[PDB]
Parts: sequence; structure tokens; C-alpha cells
Amino acid sequence: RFHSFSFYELKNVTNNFDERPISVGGNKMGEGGFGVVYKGYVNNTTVAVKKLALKQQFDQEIKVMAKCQHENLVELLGFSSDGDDLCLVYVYMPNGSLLDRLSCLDGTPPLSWHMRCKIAQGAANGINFLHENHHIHRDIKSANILLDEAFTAKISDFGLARAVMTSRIVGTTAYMAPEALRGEITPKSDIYSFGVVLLEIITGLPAVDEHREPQLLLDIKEEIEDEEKTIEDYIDKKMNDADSTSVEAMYSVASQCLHEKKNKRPDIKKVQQLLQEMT
Ligand SMILES: CN(C)[C@H]1CC[C@H](Nc2ncnc3[nH]cc([C@H]4CC[C@H](C(N)=O)CC4)c23)CC1
Repeated sequence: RFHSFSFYELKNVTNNFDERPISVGGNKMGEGGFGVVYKGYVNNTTVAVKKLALKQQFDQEIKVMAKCQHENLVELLGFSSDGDDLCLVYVYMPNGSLLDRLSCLDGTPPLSWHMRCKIAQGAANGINFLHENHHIHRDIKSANILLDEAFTAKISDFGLARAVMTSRIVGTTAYMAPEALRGEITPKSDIYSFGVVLLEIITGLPAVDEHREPQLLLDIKEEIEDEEKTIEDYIDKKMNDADSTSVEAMYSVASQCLHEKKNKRPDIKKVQQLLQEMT
């Protein structure tokens, strides 16, 4: 099981929940709609503390994380429920998110094609574990693929995860399958979202850019298919080791995951096999 941390302990290790960025000497790593993420130091070890700011997503995170322990999923160390605020304690990921590394946020070097292939394989191994254990993530995106000291991919944020139709449509629209947008709950929707992640890895482009044509990255599949553009035209130029053949083998996997008809998309086990054959 997990550790029950006291609020006071979490308060002094996050320097009284210092909201100043790390870049100016504070403890704030990033904020989202459901809280603030702080850098902490417990057992000399660095930790990530999400102080929540909702209670259902707290319990859903603990529920899914108690059941799901894999090499390619972030690990939750514990939580704090007793004290003024709810916190979630995780293992620290020194290389942040795949989104940030692909955008080279804060001046970090571009990821090589070799690093990118491993991350794709890793993230897929994580999705396969989730699907084998009958869980649908519902928010597969690069911001939710974290990177450790060896740049091993770790799927994060199981707040919207589910063990089919719903009224409460959730996820990130730039990554969502057409049927997910209509209200269907299916593991096939996670496959589609992973296809967008593969496109981000090949291109280094964000899934949505309001000041770009096309605004949505998934739309380049149409441009390539209708021979208006090539996959080579889109390949991230911030790489020196991107081999044409393996880039084409990854784009084929991405194109397959982005099939508009959910039943024509491969299952996650087929995705792993395809990404393995690529290397
Ligand atoms: C924009 N950018 C600066 C981001 C800012 C947040 C960072 N988060 C992390 N950083 C390093 N170690 C980590 N371990 C675990 C996590 C996250 C914490 C938040 C959790 C949640 N349920 O929302 C998911 C797991 C984490 C990632 C980078």
C-alpha cells in the first residue's frame, strides 16, 4: 500500500507550499485545473506533491494507482487527507513531460529519434498494462507521459480513468477519437489519442496550435493521404538521427491508430508489436 503523509510534513518539505517557480528559487513545478504541483524532499529523495484545488478525482487516482503498478506508469508514494487540504505524493520524474521535452521548454536539448522510439515503446507498454488490467485512461496526451532519469516513459493522471456511454464527456479535444467526443467509453479511444502522441513525436509539433494551418495535428494525416504534403515535410528538424524508414514505420502506426472507425484501429498489443518491429 501507500504512505499516509501528515500535512505539516508535506508543508515543510515543499517550503510552506512555495508558489514561486523553481526557476526563481521556489517550489512550484506547474499548475492545472485540479491543483498545484510542488517539488519536495522526503527521505533525502525528491518527490512531486500535487496539493488539490475534485475529491472524486483524488479517490479515482488512489483507486487506479493501488491496482496499477508497472515500469511504464508513474508511481504514487502516498497522500495526505488529514489537514486543511488534500495532497498526492509521487515519485519525482527529473525529465518532466514528453510535451515539454518536445517543445524544448526551458532550454532543454531536443530529444533524439533514438530517445523518441524508446519513449513510444515505453508509453505503449504502459497503455497495454492499463488495457490488460481493464482500465481506459481517457486522457492519453504527451503532457501525461512523464520522463524519468533514463527518459523511460511513465503514463500519469488516472483521475478520469475508468474500468458504454456517458453524459460527462471528458478528455482533451485535440487528442480525442470522434466516438469519445460523442460520448462513447472504449479502450479504442485511447489508441486514437496515442496516434496523436506519435504524430507529436515525429513532428515535434503540439496537437493544437490556434495560430497554425492545420490547427489540429491529426489533420496532417489527411494532407499526407491526399498527397498534398509528405511525412518527410513534417519530420522534426531538431533531430540529426531520424532514419527515413523507421520514421515511416512510426507514421504508419500513427496512421493506423488514427483510423476514424474505432474497429479498424489496431489494439494496443498490435501497436507494441509494430513499434518493436520498427527498431
Ligand atoms: C508543465 N510542466 C512543467 C509539468 C508540470 C508538472 C510535472 N509533474 C511531475 N513532475 C515531476 N515528477 C512527477 N511525478 C508525478 C508527477 C505528476 C504530478 C501531477 C499528477 C496529477 N494527477 O495531476 C500526475 C503526476 C510529476 C510535469 C511537467
